[PDB]
Amino acid sequence: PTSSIEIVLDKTTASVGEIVTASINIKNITNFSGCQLNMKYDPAVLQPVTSSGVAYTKSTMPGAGTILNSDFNLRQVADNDLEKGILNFSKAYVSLDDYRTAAAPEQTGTVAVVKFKVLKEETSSISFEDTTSVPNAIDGTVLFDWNGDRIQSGYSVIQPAVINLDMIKAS
Ligand SMILES: [Cl-]
Ligand SMILES: [Cl-]
Ligand SMILES: [Cl-]
Repeated sequence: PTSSIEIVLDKTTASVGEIVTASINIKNITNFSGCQLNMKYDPAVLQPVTSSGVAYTKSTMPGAGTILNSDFNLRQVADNDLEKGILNFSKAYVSLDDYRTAAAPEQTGTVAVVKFKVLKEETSSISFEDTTSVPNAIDGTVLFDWNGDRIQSGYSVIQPAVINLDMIKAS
């Protein structure tokens, strides 16, 4: 019965050069159809890379998750500031009439994945953040329902995800 979006890492600790996979997971978001998210990371410490290993550019979209994967004319766009460590992206179904008719809303799952290469062994956070670009954000998140309306209330935003609180580093 708790509704949430969370940044979930596959690793708590990661050595230099390792990949840390950040899964953006929703739970119990009624009639979910899409989102706009604004993620922040420290670009001295982590570098976003595709599932093929290639560095994100200013336009690279996060990787696919386990939901938002159906042929409802998905619209995906990203704008990333790699110097500041900001990933702003939107992923949403457009063919909403058809999605509603299928009557099987994607309320729980991984909306997207962002992989990060560890540049430096330092405790660091992957967060969602409010931004002047997204006046409707709730802690950097905008969730949509299958009528195309924002889901304006009733969910937690569980973030930041922290890597390397503990480190394998002799000291
Ligand atoms: Cl679907
Ligand atoms: Cl909102
Ligand atoms: Cl929202």
